[PDB]
This record gives sequence, structure tokens and C-alpha cells, in this order.
Amino acid sequence: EFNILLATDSYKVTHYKQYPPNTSKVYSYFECREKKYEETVFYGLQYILNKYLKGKVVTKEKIQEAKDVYKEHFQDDVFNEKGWNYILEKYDGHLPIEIKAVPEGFVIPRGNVLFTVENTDPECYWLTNWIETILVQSWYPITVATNSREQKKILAKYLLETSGNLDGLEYKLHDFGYRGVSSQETAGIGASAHLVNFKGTDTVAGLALIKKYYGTKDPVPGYSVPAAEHSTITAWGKDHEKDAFEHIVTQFSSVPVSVVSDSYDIYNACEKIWGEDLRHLIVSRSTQAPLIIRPDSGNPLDTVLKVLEILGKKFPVTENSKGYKLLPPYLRVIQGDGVDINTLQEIVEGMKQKMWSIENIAFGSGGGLLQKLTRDLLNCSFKCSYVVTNGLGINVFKDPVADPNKRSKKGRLSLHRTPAGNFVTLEEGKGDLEEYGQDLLHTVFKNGKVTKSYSFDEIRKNAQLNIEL
Amino acid sequence: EFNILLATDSYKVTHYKQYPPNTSKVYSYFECREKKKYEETVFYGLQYILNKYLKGKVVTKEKIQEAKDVYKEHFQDDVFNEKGWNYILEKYDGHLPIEIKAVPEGFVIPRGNVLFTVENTDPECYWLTNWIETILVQSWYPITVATNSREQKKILAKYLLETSGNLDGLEYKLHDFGYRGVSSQETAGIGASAHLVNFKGTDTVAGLALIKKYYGTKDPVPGYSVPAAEHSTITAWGKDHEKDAFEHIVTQFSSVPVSVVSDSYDIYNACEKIWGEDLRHLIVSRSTQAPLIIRPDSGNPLDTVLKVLEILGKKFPVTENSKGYKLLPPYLRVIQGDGVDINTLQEIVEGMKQKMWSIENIAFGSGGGLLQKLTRDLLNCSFKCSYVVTNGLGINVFKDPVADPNKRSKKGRLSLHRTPAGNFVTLEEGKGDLEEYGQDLLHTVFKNGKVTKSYSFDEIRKNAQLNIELE
Ligand SMILES: Nc1cccc(C(=O)N2CCC(CCCCNC(=O)/C=C/c3cccnc3)CC2)c1
Ligand SMILES: Nc1cccc(C(=O)N2CCC(CCCCNC(=O)/C=C/c3cccnc3)CC2)c1
Repeated sequence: EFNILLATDSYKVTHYKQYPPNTSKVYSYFECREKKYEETVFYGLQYILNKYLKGKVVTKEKIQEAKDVYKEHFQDDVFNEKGWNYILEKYDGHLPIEIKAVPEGFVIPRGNVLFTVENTDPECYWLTNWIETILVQSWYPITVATNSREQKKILAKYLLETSGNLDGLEYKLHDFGYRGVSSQETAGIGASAHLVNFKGTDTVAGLALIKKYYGTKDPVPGYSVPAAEHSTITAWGKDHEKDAFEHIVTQFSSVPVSVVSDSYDIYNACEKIWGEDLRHLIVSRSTQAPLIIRPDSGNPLDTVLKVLEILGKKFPVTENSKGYKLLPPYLRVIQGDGVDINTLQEIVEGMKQKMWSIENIAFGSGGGLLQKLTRDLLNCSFKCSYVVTNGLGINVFKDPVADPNKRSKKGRLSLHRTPAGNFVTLEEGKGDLEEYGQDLLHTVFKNGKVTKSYSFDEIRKNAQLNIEL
Repeated sequence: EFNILLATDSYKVTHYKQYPPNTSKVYSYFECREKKKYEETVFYGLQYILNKYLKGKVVTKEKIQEAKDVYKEHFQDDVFNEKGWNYILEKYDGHLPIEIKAVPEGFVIPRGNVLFTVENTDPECYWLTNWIETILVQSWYPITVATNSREQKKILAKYLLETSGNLDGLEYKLHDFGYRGVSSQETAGIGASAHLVNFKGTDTVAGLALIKKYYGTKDPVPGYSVPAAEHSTITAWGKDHEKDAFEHIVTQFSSVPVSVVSDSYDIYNACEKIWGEDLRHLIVSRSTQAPLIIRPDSGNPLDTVLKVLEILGKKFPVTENSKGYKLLPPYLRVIQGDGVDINTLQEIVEGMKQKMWSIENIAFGSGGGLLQKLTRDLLNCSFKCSYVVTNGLGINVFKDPVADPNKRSKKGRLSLHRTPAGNFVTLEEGKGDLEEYGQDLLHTVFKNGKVTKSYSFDEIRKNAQLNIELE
């Protein structure tokens, strides 16, 4: 079972002995520090509040387990047993913490307060930063959701330019990342974050997480279709690739079906197998049930362009109302190898230059989508900005000489709309002056309870692109 | 609760309809594919997966029904192999009819070798082998963390031995700072445990419980830490009182090593004029067991380390060790734990060496670089079907994409062997059966729902030792 007393960085065990004597308040905040990626989608806090922070999180057994572990880990008795016991006894093991946060799905420029944390009992001054470690992990769903939304912006731009509309947008970036993340837990968190922006996923773990922690009106938040893998083609033998293809598209004759076509020779597969031997099985398919040809190797742009050129010579191409070429409706491509935000841009731009509509393609992304991301992409960071010691509040901050980008904010913070409707973070308690209206942060956790929450449907609404609105 | 029926890539739900008819066996393997440097990989983490997710009764009627219900909506179609999952429930009380054979954990194996194989033990469950690809391929993560951590240990060992003449302290020279910087609690425990294969210092507490539960150590714990400050504990004093914070902290922890982040405002002033003058008397009186460890945390990591050492060498008595390298007094050391990854680590120790500073002077912390800034394509960790039985005939299967020979997979039944010169070879096409190469190094570790062979964390560490530590 999870034990919050064992879910912090080791050094934080020792911090209660380091703050100024008679400190009754430690007040901290989270931002995606300013330094590409100008605005971040705030998502994932609610998962952490519910799974890890709410309710009775301290027990006698957890305190004893922690004590025993830390005694050996530090080769010394430095653990605040009394401090944890106080929480157990006074609050029935509910954390005396208040968290205020911007609504989930909100899209906020860099360098703004996203949430704040403070203790609600003077005895628990040390608890605010105990829980930095677990809260800072919100970087991950924030960053996944942000980077996925940034890819959506690219796809929207190019789809609108090449087709005149956004039809199909929220299926154009499919999550392939389940195997390529670091754990089952990560898989669910990251896949949920991608689903803020798109509807297509193979990372099944995302569905249960959303259902449990956020909720949707629809039975599920994301969808998939049948598709082949190398094992299901290659198992037939090298000389029987055509047989595998015929079997699979016949098994799935009335739903869209993706078929990995590069086991031996993508270009032969497209030109000869699909384009000649099995063409009669493709041209007969419903518009609601296309064959989706999947290359999976080689230079992504060059491979997509060559696959399209092949198919456009074997199948009847049309020219849409914008002047771009369009495969027949029973035939599409999915490129799901080497896709990240940079190659995504390269591919759609190269397709546009060769007069191929983005309607012809969808993308899959695995590691690029869910794994090839770090906390330093958006500089997601938690810092103390205010303390009260001997009854006096002081504004506190770091400001390292050699790196002004690491300067932190001072004092009590609030988030506001400017007169032009942008965001601003007021420091030093200046929000109290009421020159910029009401604080946009809401209390979402207090004293062991989640006090405000968002459905997944609301999060999605909040995270929509302008071009969509 | 975890449901293995919902723990696969969605498309794999449809694959039972795609394999050739009359297929009784699907046999697949995992490797860290070679790429025409990370030449060798530490095999670690499978045992976690086997125990946590794969062993015992993993199928129930309720799990079947919930998968069925989710998949109907997710696919907008009924494609789920309810019959096949029910078969396992009724026939094997929900235990997976799968055999997995693996190289022992901690083993260090060159790229492009079989590390483990998976096959179904019941013909009806031909589809189950690749169902569990997704969950098993996540072993990429502990392998990669353990590998990348070991490659960093190789760099540290080289420069420590050069600058000092020995490896003392090596075991503590790369500390895990990564708990906040990973994507989840579960990742934290897995990655931290992988780093501890190579080192003994960690602040990622999650790693300890994982090792205790799934591997085990003769010692009470596998990893250790010391007291240390963060910006909050310094800055909470007010800037004008940074010296008061330092004094308070080193006096609180006067008898153990203590790390004190020193860059809140001006790292150079803190070193030269706070530690180097105002509080010097509290540092020179410390035990060799209980040094002050000054922690910069900003600026160019090499430049900052070199400037910090230059300042400290002017304020504190420096000696020259027997190799000619400068050494701080024993009550004073440095920890650099900003911007550290395998590339910057190398830069910093080389820069130190060029300026005649012993690596004895320094330890490193690494967070995102150690545990998060890694992907499955670093070592090309990959799982592929290499053998099937169809109509009772075994056939060697493989991929070989025309545009990428690096993605060619191995053929047939595989086995891993020592070569006559003591290297490793993977034999393909069942050639291991010829017995020209001594015993297969793959052992059965899972069979029909049971974990059949386990390794302690101690054994894993032994297996993963560096040669230089052997020598
Ligand atoms: N306009 C346009 C253009 C392209 C297509 C379409 C269209 O019909 N759809 C949009 C795409 C949507 C999903 C397709 C997933 C296919 N699945 C795979 O390829 C699975 C691979 C995989 C690989 C590795 C790991 N896990 C899974 C089906 C509907 C429309
Ligand atoms: N030769 C030599 C050279 C350098 C030192 C030493 C020496 O005494 N040791 C080696 C190092 C070992 C551990 C020190 C960790 C200190 N912890 C921190 O700085 C924690 C920071 C942090 C930051 C972010 C997230 N989590 C934690 C103490 C023993 C010997």
C-alpha cells in the first residue's frame, strides 16, 4: 500500500529541522517557468489529489514503517515521528493543507502561478514542502497534454490549409506509446493527457484513469480500430505476405483497418500487393471502413511521399476544392514511426509542398508522445514564496547570480485577467489590492478533502484550440 | 485493481483474428537491437513485471466482463476474444499458459542478443504470447536506467582511478535526485531501483520498497542518504540571513555529512565569504565522517564546479595527492546536482582532470538525466515473433524492412551462449540444439502462472559489477 511518508525525496525528511525556528507558515507555488511552448495546458492535479493526498493518508502502521526505513536509510534517527503523529491524532490522518489551482484544461502562458500550497495548522509548517515531490510530478500530464496540443495546432493549420476544414482532426494523432513509457502508471497518466486533445488511443490504461478520476458523458473517452502488427503479417511466412493482407482485410471488412505494410518491402506492398493483387478488395470497401496502409520504417517524410505517389498511380485520385490531391475514401495512410512534434511538422509541410491533402493521413506517436519529455521542457517547478516566522510574513525567493531564469516569485500570489484579457500573476499579496479583479485560482484541496473538481468533458472544452472555437 | 485484459495495446485485442489459421505456437523474443555508444546492456526489471502483473490468477469472470464492456465502446464493435480468455479462466484457473526464459538479472550483455523469450504452452493460447508484449516491453525502462547509470559509473571509475589511484567512494558518487522529475510514482520506484544496481545513494525513497518486495537484500536497505538543504530551507530565513540558515543547518547536522545548497543568491559569495570566512570555523572542525558538502545548483555546470573549487582551494588548506591532483581537506566536499546527465558528467570530470582537481573532491546528483531523459529507442529495446508452428510445422519468421536493415529481426528458435573467447552469441533457427556452444544462458523464469526462478538484489549487483571493480 502507498505510504505518503515514504513518497518524498529523502532530504525532505530532514527539512523540519532546517526552517527558521517559530515558522508557522510555509507557502509555495508551482509554475512552468518562463525561459516554443509559450502556453501550457494545466492538467493532472486532480488525479494526484484523489489518488494520493485525500482522506486518511497517515496511520500508526505507516508512521512505524517510515520510521524503521529511515533509520536504516540515514543510519540515524532523523524522522519527524512526532510531527506525523500530530496529524494522525489531531486530524485523523488528513493533511492540514490548502491547495488553490487554476481550472484543469486551462491554457496559461509560461511564468504564471498554476497552483499554490500552504499549511493550515502552524505545527505542520514542514508539510507544505514534504509534498513538493509528489505534486511536482504534475509536470508529466501537463507536458504531455501541452505537447499533444501543440501537435494538434500543426495538424489543424495544415488540414485547414489543404482541405478547407478540420474534419478528422481529433483522430489524426493516435497514441502508440503504451509499450514505450516507463510504467503502467505512467501509461495511464500520459494517455489521459493526450486524450485532452484527441480521441484516438491504443494506450488502453488511459480509459480507466479518466473514468475513475475525471469522467465523461460518453462511455469512453477514446477509440481505436483493428490493426495489424509485424507478428500478424510475418507469421504467414515471407512468401505469404499477400495472404496475410487478404485475410486481415476480409476479417475486418466493415470497420477501418490499419495494416502494417513494411515487413519486407513497403513499396512493393503498396504497388503490387495492394495496388494490383488485392486492389479488388480495397476499392469495394465502405467510406466508413477504409484500408489504412501503415508504413513503419525509413525516412518518415520520404516514405510517406513515396507511398502516396505509388498509391496515387494505382488508385483514383481526386483534387479537392483547395487544389490538393486526395485518395479515394476507402484508402488512407497512417504514419506511426519516428513521429514527434518536429517530424510531424516536416511531414505535413512536405506533403503540402507536393500537393497532398492532410486528409490522406493520420499519425501515430509512441515514445515521442508519452516518453520523450522531461520536466525541463516547460520548466515545471515548485518553490516557497512566503513564510510566517515569529508572526511576521516575509516574501521569499531564490535568485541565482548565474541564472536569472531560475529567479522565483515573491510573496503571496494570485492569478488575474489583465484589461486586455491576458493573464498576469501578482506577487507580494498585491492581488489583495483588487486592481485586477478576483483571483482565478480556486481552492481544490483543503484539510484532506477535494473541494473543487472538473469532468474530463470540461477539461477538453477548456483546452480547445482557438481555430476550433 | 489491475486487469491484464486491459493492459495491452488496443490493436492486440484484434490479433487473434489475424494470425494464420492452424497456428498452435507463437514464439517471440526481446533484444536491445544493435544499430549499425551503449554497446552492452544490464538486464534488469523483468522479475518485477512477472510478480506484479503476470503471476497467479490474473483472469476472473469479472475482468473478462469489464474488458468486454470497455472494448465494445472503445472499438464500437465486438472484437474481443471473450472465448479465448474464458478458456484460460476455466482451464488454468486464470493462470497464463506462457513460458518465459531469460538471461539472469544483472547480466551485462552486448547489443543484439536475445535477453528473453516468450511462448504459449497451450495451442489454444497462440494469441497470448504477443498480448503481453506491451507489458513486457516496459522492461526497456529498468534496463535503460540501469545501463545508463552503469555507463556513468564507468566514467566516474576511470577518472577517479586516474586522479586518485583507487575507487574509494565510487559507490556514492552518483546520487539519484530524480523522484520529482519522473512521470509517476510507479516509475520512480522502478527507475530508482535500477540506478541502485550500480550505486548506493538515492533520494528516490520509492526505490527501497520495490527492491524489498520484489528482489530482496541481505542488508536492511539497498540505498542511503544524508541530510541536505533545499532552496526553501535557506530562502525561508530571508536573503539577508543566508549565513544564519547555513549556520543553523550545519550545526543541526554537525555529526553526519550535510549537503547545503549554496546558490540561492550568489554561489561565489557563499563559498568565498560565507563558508570561506564567516562560517569557516564551523567547517574546519568537522569530522572526516561528517563533511560539509557544498552544493551549487545553477550556471554552466563545468564552469561553476571549477570556479567553486578555485574559491574553496584559496580559503581552505588544499593538499596534493600521490597522483599530483589537488584535494580539499576531508571535512569539505562538493556535490553538483544540476544539469547532470551522462554527457555533462563526462565534461565535468574531464574539466576537473585538466585543472588538476581530484575527482575525490566531488559527487554528483542527477534527476531527470538519470531517470526520465531516456526512451526505448536509446538501446532499441524490442520484442518480435521469430517462430510459429502452423499445421504442425515450425517456421522461422522475421521482419526485414527494405529501407532499414537495422530493423531486421532474428529467425527461429533462439538461444544465448558464451563463445570460445568468452563473449556472447545468439544462435538462431534452433541451432542451439546442436550443442556446439555449451549451455543456453536463458533460464525459465515464468511458466504457467508461476515464477520459477528469482534473483536477489545482491546477486543482481554482483552480476552487474564493472570489470575495473573486478580488477
Ligand atoms: N482522413 C483519414 C486519414 C487517415 C485515417 C482516417 C481514418 O479512417 N481514421 C483515423 C485514424 C483512426 C485510428 C487508426 C489506428 C490504426 N492503428 C494502428 O495503426 C496501430 C498501431 C500500433 C502500433 C504500435 C503500438 N500500438 C498500436 C481510424 C479512423 C481518416
Ligand atoms: N569524496 C566525496 C566527495 C563528495 C562527497 C562525499 C561524501 O561525503 N558522500 C558522498 C555523497 C553522499 C550523498 C550526498 C547527498 C546530498 N544530498 C543532496 O544534495 C540532495 C539534493 C536533492 C536535490 C533534488 C532532489 N533530491 C535531493 C554523502 C556522502 C565524498
